[PDB]
Amino acid sequence: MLKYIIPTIMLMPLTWLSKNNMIWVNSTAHSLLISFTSLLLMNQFGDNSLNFSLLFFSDSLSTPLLILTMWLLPLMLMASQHHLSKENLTRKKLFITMLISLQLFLIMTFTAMELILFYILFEATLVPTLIIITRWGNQTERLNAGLYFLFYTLAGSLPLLVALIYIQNTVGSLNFLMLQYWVQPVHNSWSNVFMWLACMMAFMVKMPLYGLHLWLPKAHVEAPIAGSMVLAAVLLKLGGYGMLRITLILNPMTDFMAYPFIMLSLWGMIMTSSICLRQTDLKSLIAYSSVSHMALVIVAILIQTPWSYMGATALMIAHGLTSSMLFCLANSNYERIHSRTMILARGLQTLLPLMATWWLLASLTNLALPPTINLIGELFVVMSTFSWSNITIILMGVNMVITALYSLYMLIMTQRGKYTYHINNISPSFTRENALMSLHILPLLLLTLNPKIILGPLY
Amino acid sequence: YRHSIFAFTHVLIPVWIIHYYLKYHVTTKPYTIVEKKPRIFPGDTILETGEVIPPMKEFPDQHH
Amino acid sequence: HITKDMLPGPYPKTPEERAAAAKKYNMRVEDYEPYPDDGTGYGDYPKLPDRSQQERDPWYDWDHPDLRLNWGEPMHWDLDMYIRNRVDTSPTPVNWNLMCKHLFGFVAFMLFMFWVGETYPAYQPVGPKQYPYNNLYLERGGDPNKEPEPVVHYEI
Amino acid sequence: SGDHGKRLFIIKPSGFY
Amino acid sequence: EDENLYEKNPDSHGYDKDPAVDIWNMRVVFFFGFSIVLVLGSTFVAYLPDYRMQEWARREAERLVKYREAHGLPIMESNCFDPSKIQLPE
Amino acid sequence: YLTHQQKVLRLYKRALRHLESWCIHRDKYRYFACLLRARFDEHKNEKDMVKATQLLREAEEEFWHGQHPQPYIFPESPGGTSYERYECYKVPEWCLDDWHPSEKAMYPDYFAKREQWKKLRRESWEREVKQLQEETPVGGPRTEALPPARKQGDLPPLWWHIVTRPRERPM
Amino acid sequence: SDAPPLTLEGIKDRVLYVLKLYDKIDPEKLSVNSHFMKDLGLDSLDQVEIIMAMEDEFGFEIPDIDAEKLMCPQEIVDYIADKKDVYE
Amino acid sequence: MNMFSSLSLVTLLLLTMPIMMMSFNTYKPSNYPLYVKTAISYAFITSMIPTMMFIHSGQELIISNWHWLTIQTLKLSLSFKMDYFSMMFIPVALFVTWSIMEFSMWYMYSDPNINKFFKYLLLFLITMLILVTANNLFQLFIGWEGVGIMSFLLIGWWYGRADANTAALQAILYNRIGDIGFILAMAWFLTNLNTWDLQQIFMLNPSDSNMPLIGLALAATGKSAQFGLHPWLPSAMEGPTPVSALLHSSTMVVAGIFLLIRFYPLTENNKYIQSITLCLGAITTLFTAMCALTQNDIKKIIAFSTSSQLGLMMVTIGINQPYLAFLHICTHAFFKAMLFMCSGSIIHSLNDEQDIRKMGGLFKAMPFTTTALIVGSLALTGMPFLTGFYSKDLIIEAANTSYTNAWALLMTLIATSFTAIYSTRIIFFALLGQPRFPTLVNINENNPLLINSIKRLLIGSLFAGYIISNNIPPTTIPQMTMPYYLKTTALIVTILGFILALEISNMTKNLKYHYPSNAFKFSTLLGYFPTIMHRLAPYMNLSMSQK
Amino acid sequence: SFPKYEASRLSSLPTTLDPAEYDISSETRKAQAERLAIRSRLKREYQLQYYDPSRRGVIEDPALVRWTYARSANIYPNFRPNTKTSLLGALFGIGPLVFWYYVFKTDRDRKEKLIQEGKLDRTFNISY
Amino acid sequence: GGGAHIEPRYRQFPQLT
Amino acid sequence: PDSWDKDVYPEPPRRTPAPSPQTSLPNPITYLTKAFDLLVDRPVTLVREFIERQHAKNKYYYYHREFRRVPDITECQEKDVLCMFEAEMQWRRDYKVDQEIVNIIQERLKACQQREGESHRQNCAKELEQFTQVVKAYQDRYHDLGAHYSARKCLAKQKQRMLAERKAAKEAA
Ligand SMILES: C[C@H](CCC(=O)O)[C@H]1CC[C@H]2[C@@H]3[C@H](O)C[C@@H]4C[C@H](O)CC[C@]4(C)[C@H]3C[C@H](O)[C@]12C
Repeated sequence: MLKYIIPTIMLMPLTWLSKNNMIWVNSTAHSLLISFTSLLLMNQFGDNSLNFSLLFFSDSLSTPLLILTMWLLPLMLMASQHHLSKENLTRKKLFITMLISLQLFLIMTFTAMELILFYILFEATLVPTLIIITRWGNQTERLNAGLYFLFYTLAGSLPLLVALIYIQNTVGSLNFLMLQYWVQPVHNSWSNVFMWLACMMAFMVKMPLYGLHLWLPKAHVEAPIAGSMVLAAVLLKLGGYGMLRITLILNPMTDFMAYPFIMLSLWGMIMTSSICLRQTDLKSLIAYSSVSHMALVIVAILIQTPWSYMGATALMIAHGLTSSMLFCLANSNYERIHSRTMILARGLQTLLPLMATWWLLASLTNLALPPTINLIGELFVVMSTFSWSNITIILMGVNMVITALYSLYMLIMTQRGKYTYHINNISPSFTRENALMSLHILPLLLLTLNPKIILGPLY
Repeated sequence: YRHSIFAFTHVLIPVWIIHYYLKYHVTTKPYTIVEKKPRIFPGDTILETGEVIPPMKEFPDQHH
Repeated sequence: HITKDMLPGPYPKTPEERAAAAKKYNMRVEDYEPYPDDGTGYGDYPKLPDRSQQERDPWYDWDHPDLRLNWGEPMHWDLDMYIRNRVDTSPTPVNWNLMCKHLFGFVAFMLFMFWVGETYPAYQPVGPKQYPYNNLYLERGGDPNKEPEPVVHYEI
Repeated sequence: SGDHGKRLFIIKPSGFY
Repeated sequence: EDENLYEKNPDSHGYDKDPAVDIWNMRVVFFFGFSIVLVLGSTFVAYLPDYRMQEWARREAERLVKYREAHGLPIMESNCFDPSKIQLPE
Repeated sequence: YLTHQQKVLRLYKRALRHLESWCIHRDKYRYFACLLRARFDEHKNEKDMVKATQLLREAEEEFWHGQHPQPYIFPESPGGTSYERYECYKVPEWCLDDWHPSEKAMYPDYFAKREQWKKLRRESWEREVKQLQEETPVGGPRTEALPPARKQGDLPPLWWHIVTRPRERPM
Repeated sequence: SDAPPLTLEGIKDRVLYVLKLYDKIDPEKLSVNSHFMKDLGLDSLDQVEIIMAMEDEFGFEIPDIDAEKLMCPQEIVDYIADKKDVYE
Repeated sequence: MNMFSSLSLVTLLLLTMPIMMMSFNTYKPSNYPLYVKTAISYAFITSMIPTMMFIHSGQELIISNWHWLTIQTLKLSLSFKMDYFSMMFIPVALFVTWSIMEFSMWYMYSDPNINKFFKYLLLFLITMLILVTANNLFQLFIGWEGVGIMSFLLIGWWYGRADANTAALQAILYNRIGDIGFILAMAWFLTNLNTWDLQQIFMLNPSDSNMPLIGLALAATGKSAQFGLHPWLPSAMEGPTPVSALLHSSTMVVAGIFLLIRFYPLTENNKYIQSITLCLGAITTLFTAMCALTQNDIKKIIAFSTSSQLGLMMVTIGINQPYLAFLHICTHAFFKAMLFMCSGSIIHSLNDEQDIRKMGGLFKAMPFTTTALIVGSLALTGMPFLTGFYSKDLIIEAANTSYTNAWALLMTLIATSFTAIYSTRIIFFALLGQPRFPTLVNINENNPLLINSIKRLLIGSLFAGYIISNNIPPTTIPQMTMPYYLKTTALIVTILGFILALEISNMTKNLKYHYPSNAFKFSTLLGYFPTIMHRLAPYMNLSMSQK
Repeated sequence: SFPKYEASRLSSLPTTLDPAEYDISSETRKAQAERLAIRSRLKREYQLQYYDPSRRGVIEDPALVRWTYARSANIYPNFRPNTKTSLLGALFGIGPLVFWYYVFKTDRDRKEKLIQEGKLDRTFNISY
Repeated sequence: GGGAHIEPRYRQFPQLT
Repeated sequence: PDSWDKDVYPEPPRRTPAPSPQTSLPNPITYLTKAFDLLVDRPVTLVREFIERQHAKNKYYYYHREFRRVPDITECQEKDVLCMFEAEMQWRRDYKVDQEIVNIIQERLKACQQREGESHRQNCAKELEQFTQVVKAYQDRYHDLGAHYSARKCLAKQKQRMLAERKAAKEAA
């Protein structure tokens, strides 16, 4: 796994030693190049995962998230340069460096062979994000939302540290491969009930979970387009990774502890979908929309059915590709009207023909149009709930409906409408803007041709 | 002449492609194509075994 | 680059504070009044009519005839939901309760009448379409090992 | 079409890009 | 300030405000992204060598049934492990 | 506002249309139309403001249960068959600027005159500001009516878009 | 729908010919610019009927506010010519 | 065999070749509009070669031509089900599409995006054909959505018109709701059963299939616009007439019933589905006509006029008539779609006028239009030996001569006469009486292209429906024996509708003032189901969302 | 006869039946004129920017911002121990959740025993 | 459009063929 | 699909009737069928042979890997990665093979249903009944495990199932 870590590092001198005007190109050229080598990680095996050394390893589940992250760095740069053109030379190198490190932590995160090492990198991954969101934020309203991240450490990380340590002392090791064979039946006790909360509450907040989501709508409202993409495309997906792996040792306790979590989503999905119809912001509408899809994953992981895991893998993938594109698509308008309000500009299909083609294209797969992977996973999970419980179909049906209702509305409100008379800076779509969307939509469909690469490890 | 192009360009070629792919890349597989066994009628002979369909019984001879 | 004072704020509990809010959104002091002071916390925003956009005249040459909204006008707290696309509260053609109860009649009427017909359906006074071979027990795949009860529907 | 000429100019979005 | 890119360069791609530099940043995106990964990467994933031994299982499964069909053996044993080696307790 | 005197007309013309759709047939329409106008001429000579004020309540309370179940509406007017059906094709004029050079090369002549059209959109703008400051009451302008240009060569202020507003049929 | 062209000269009689069947007017006294109230000795209530005929004649509604002021045939032509953007 | 299967799959791929030419290349602009039509023309021929072989051999072929996916003990493929329905329903759809194909090449000459217009018309056709030929629920599901989405754009072609945006989402809202049962059905066949391939589903013959079928019942509730999820179907008439002609008259609306037919072996034994479906059509089949007796919109009336025909189709399935109901699908499509096109002729000469009360004097001023208007109506009303009568007389056989609910047969005939009632109210204003259109005359239909379009679609109803009956092989025991009045009750009540409406129509000539009536408005205002359920329900979901 | 329509949230009254507007006195004349002039001044104030060639951008509406600003109400209003809405409002958001707690749980508890006794059908069930 | 082969009338029977 | 054995894929013979035309009009299908041999089949076969011939000159093969049996989980020790790993992979691979046997058998049912058609019910007693046998064994071995299947769990379920029937069997006597 070193063959991808060092060249990722090597971008840092390239980001710095490079000439003045080739800073963007050089990283873009190689960053795209590295992802090509990333595809090599698809050498999975039917019975065994891929174990390089004691420090990194990637199974079938890990790789698809790895490809998305590496595939996503160049796309983040493309959108970035428009708003950074005015910034001075030194800072751009600073911002670009954080992404390179952000990718470095991520790629090492999902490939980590030892849980604590994963725990360490998990905490590290946040640090670049906070700078990016804060240092180059889009607002100055001082929301004072620190308590949420303080709450994260209090109810999340910090408890997780103790439980991880406790397991090692008791079981004798935290190497996931060892855990496969030394996993012990976790009987019922008040201590274990406390241990269980330590292994999961940390990942629930990041997904996020309904009720615990207050940071996400306000995190995107301020994070720049460069910061937003990784957050919803990668950072949200960290929790599922650990939750899928960590849940290896929480049985049978999870058989009843999941219900308060399951109910939060099952009902959480509808609540978020409805509010989006009321939202007054392109990004915020996507925010809760993000909570919607992530809610489905939580249910899949907890029930731990062979189909749940398969469907969960694509939902993170498709949503990551979906929302990431939506932010870029939404941020395309921001490049003209410099606003997040959804009603300030309307009828843009009258002036941005090819832009609307993406809008219609992206929205189609947002609501899980068949046979796209957006629906393969989402439709995979819906069936699994039926064996767990037949009643669940009511909420999934309602959620899909409303998710189909607001998804087309946002498209309807903006593109299908009458142009704003006073607006007078709707310039034609630039090559960069259209190119960025195209890189998103295209592979999203291609994977539909071959589903065997994001089916998860159960396949 | 404008109707001559469609005959070979858009029709004949695909059926060669489809049939060629059908002939070797489909038919060469099991149960990729399953066709209902042909119907059987009285007064019919089978090519394979020279089979015979016993003629039905004489009808009650209605007005016909 | 907008002043703090010209933004939604607390509930004004005295007319003197209410003077700004009405003025703030270009609503004369008479037309202005906010939600009751409670935990609802909707701020010093006004209480505009619960009406849709289609009700407003389109013949006027608005800045935004699409929305039938003029620049500088206030917006209903849920004016987004009252837009032409969304819920419309234009005058209705027929009486409200009767309109709702006009639906109630026909739909409620039919459901039960089916159950009335279910007890006494309609048919023809003829016997079964008789079949040979133990009532098609074997044609329906019936197990050959265990023969069915003999069936012979005699002539007549 | 129906009448010779009678051609009226079209205002369009700039399609080049 | 949101300055335009079609004034100084009437054909700016949308990568920068230098007409000379903009062209290259366009070419790199459209080569390594499309011409390489979305083309070759898309091609490469197509011919992956029996991913997760999916194809291998079918061939092995077919062979096993032949022996069981002809010899009359049960199509699939009803117990995963040999009952003999499940050394029972008590 | 608008006075009740004009409010009489707003039911005179509208009531006919629902009657018109009810009439359907041409001979019926004129005859029934004469019936309605005859009723109007029952009180058309009534000059009592109290009664004329009071001779409109019932009419509005009378028409409600006579209004058409499916009243007819003209095509191009709001709610009609061609209600903004072609707004999706109408294109703003101000977007002319972003036209690509090569694209503009097809119509060299038309764009040449526009520069003069915009020319008087710029030079005339300054005096257009003052042109309202003699017809500008204190306390905000009383109405939205506008004056013409009281000279030669200029144009009434606040005119650019309406004069340059697209045509009814883009195609 | 092929082409439904519109010409001001052709429209000229369409507005005026509507008046040519009125039973409250002498056709010859009527002029292109004649004011209805004074030159034609008519009334607003009478003027309402003329405005209505244009909607059956041409097929497009007329606002109440602007219908009244159209006391001159040229103005009525202007309303029809200007609303449909007919100039020749 | 090889020839039969090989030549069959060409149509689906052949139709898609023009689409592949829209995303690529710029070789020949200005000729695509004809390009697509000829492909259907060519496609029809390749859609008739299977017709000959199928009838002679009855070779129902299921072709699995790929191994797409595989889960534990599942397998998905891009397969097709070459069988009776595809071989017999495809030719009609192309025939209608072929007529509509050249119809749209003239009507939409006013659209610069005409080329875009065809970029989607050919798309929908592809999805619909894939749907019917689908051998599995998933692949079948794909078409269930393609028709849903392709309708969205085609419904809302003129995106400016608020009616399009509201109506388009109204249908999408309903269309999605129907899928809830669809996704439910897959789950049940995946939990209790283990696959989505019809081979295993039918052979296993489920013993308790109430739940899976209940989802199927819902599937047709909104997609086919049955009552309870009906209102959207008329709403489609806020957009292009040619768009309404194919999607919402002949091709998409048939989806709801089709699934029940495609699952005929399962639907037979469970009568719980039959009753509600039988009753569902019963409430709808009259509620459509009962509403339609006094509606006053040419395009919407046709929609309601189509609604009742669709509403009755459920009753036809509700009476357990698998292959007899199938005929009503093809038979209705021909003229009704032609009526849309005929309504196009009226709207053309009228220069964008649609009120039924603004039409008349068209018997000789519109000679060709008048020509085909009666045949569809007479065929629609059940004229003997015509396309619509065969189903109308045949379908009423079992329902009135087999075990059925008492109330089910009640609305069965009450609306049956109403079927002809609005037709007379239509042909009256449409053709009878002196002209009532605006002063200027824009009437002209000496357009050879449309005459070709009318020619092709005028013939089929007269003769094709007759021809279709002969070739199809036996699959049922026809109930040729029954009381003469029951066999002729349709032959008795049929003339009543014309006369009864004629009694209603002509008495309105007399110069007598009118009088309001509640029922005159309850049916006219659509029973208040849309006027109410499309205000509060949006308000409930949205006004309550913020809390 | 002609029973006057009952005014409802979803059905605004017809314009020519409200008794307020039939008589237009100073108590109405004064208000009507003030709004027009106030509306006119906004139009005049907006009319400059709309018809000024110099502008190249999107008008920063002050009405829109406040409307958007008021939507994002986070902590500024409302009091924690306000029994009128806190207890009942909190129910709309925590009430129905527990309802589902028993719904699915009861079936699974119900379902499990049947499997323990074979009272439920799974013979051809694999996907789980 | 062969040169207006149909000349529309005003308040008249159509100029058919 | 080079050469698939038919024993695994049963196929009752196809008996296509020899046509016995009695009408007084020519058969229409014949005109097209002959064109199929000359205008479709052979050109479909003529290019193929040109393609085939080179593959005869250039040759190369591939095998079908064979995994030797290894000690099962009952031969492994608690907390012993080496032995446990060798059994886990064996258990995984063998179980993964058992996954297909349901699909292969499912494929037989797809044959007895469509080729036979209207004789489905009486002509699939062997296939339909043999379908159940696969369901019984497969379902018992590797169902109710959960997502994290492992040889210890499946052995536990087999230990669960063997003990369950043990008491009942002795209960009879
Ligand atoms: C190979 C040929 C190019 C011929 C050329 O040099 O113009 C390609 C390019 C343009 C195509 C044609 C155009 O698309 C339209 C032609 C006329 C009719 O629409 C039928 C298809 C039609 C016959 C097409 C056949 C073929 O696909 C064509 C003819």
